[PDB]
Amino acid sequence: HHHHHHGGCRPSAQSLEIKHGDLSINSANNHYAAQTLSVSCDVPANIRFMLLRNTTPTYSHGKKFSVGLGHGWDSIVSVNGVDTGETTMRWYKAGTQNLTIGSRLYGESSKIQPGVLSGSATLLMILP
Amino acid sequence: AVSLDRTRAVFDGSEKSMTLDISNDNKQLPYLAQAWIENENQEKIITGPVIATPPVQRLEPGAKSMVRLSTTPDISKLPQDRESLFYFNLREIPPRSEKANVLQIALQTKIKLFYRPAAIKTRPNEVWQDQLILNKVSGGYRIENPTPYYVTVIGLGGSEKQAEEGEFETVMLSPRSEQTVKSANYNTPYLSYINDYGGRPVLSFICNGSRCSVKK
Repeated sequence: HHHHHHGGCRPSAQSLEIKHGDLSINSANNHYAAQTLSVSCDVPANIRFMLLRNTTPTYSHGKKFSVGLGHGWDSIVSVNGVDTGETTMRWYKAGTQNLTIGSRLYGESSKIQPGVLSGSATLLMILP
Repeated sequence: AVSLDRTRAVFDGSEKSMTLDISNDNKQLPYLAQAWIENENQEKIITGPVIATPPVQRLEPGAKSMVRLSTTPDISKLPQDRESLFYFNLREIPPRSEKANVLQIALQTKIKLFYRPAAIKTRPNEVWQDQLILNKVSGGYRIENPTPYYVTVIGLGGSEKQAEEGEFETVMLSPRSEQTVKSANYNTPYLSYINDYGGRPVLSFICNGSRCSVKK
């Protein structure tokens, strides 16, 4: 409490695991799942949120950010409803706001393939 | 899951090292925390002159820990009458996951790390940002930073409220430099900047001709 020495932002603590369930009674391509986290800041803040691709996509999605999930499948990963790989949230005052990461499966048919899906991305928070 | 205690770090060159607190706020799972340093050009640097240790550590559920920042002898080669810029990076590595059909997201944080040589050590809550000068230019202001510190300007408006909530393209001025900024012309400019603590004070400027300085 010694003047918390520093103003800070802290994201929500939950595991960020966007679950597409069993792809068996829908076994879907345009499948969507999401996870919302919150970020609580002590001070005003800008945070630039940037998705970093770890696993490479099978297809090209132009300016839409994607990650490969393996076999024939990609995920277009959105943040606060933006597919483009970047968003900025702004706090004028201390408070908390939500950030939603969405995952939309994409698979062709030619390149497709039967097995389990698994992918990863990094959400980078850049503070000025 | 793994949070950092600050939005920027100031390394006091009077000291050989400092620590940043980190917390695994997830009470169910362990996370690794990767820490590393980048230079002013965002090149990852691993042998100094500023180093972060440990590069990776595991945090049990709920655990707090630390990252230690220290300098190598070659820190002496940096200028000693102004700050130098580095970036501190923290990336979490979550476990598993053992569920089928999942997209896993890891959080990473990138904050500014200011190496502040001993000669320009500051008193707590010292304010140098009121030394900024605004030059009226076609389409905005050229802001002069005559101080030995990096200054981050996050707002510029015609009122205090507009300095805080107005749309502005953040600019960081290097020590003893100047940068031109796009802006409406303001009869009485108000500027918001980010201090060591991470807060945003507002400064009121007065203009005479093409030059505005902090109302004293």
